[PDB]
Amino acid sequence: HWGYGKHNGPEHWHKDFPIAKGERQSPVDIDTHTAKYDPSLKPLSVSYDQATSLRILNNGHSFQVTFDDSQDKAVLKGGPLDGTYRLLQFHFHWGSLDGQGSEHTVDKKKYAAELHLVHWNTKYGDVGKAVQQPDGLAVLGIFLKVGSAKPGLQKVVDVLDSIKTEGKSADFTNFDPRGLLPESLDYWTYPGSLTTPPLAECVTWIVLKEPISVSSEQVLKFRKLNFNGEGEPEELMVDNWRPAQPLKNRQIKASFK
Ligand SMILES: Cc1cc(NC(=O)Nc2cc(S(N)(=O)=O)cc([N+](=O)[O-])c2O)ccc1F
Ligand SMILES: [Zn+2]
Repeated sequence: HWGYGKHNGPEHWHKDFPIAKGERQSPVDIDTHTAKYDPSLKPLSVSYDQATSLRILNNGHSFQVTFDDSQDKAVLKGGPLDGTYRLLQFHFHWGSLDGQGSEHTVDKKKYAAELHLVHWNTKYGDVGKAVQQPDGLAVLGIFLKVGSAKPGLQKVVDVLDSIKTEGKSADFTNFDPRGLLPESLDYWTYPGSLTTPPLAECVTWIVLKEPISVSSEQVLKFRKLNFNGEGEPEELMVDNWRPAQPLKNRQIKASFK
């Protein structure tokens, strides 16, 4: 089906998923001079000390680490959110060159990659119900810039050889997602959508201001993954990002002056 290619990429998605042309699509460009400081926003509360990672898998568009979401073990709350959201998975978007790869942009600046931690609202009981609701999901977005290595990322980097091709997975227990956070939790927030099909408009986006640094050797290993399955022609998994969409009738809010 869909992908990031010339013949099946984001400009084609509306044919199968007409909400692609909807009123609250993501990602967007964050224009820092038009964002509104909102003093009523609360600090984010990230409680990941009890997180239980399970598996790591190549799904043909990205790779994801999945977590046990059967209890409140790793939760996100506060900020613009009402209620408790459980961590389900995280994944990345990255580019073929260091000057591209993020989905959100800041004053039109692209970062080398973007990390998405996907959480769902526990009032809805299961994630399938949550994606049907306007406040069903909260995705925490973190920008990656190339510089010094991020020690907390290396354990992800070292297992990617074992999930090179579409459909491969591997046990990936005891991974602590706190190692992927920047120092500051200052953020922008806006109502948006999933950035992959089905592009459901169910996401409160929380995009952190401070990027994390990763080394050139770390991001190079992202670029060695494959879109294709084993035994097919090799296409490198790169540029798996959706370009910015129209903001339309939305306000981006900032948690900081
Ligand atoms: C109908 C339905 C869809 C989903 N899909 C989903 O949650 N996440 C997902 C999100 C993004 S993103 N960029 O929107 O956060 C990127 C990737 N990916 O690229 O692998 C993902 O696999 C989950 C439950 C559900 F019932
Ligand atoms: Zn994503």
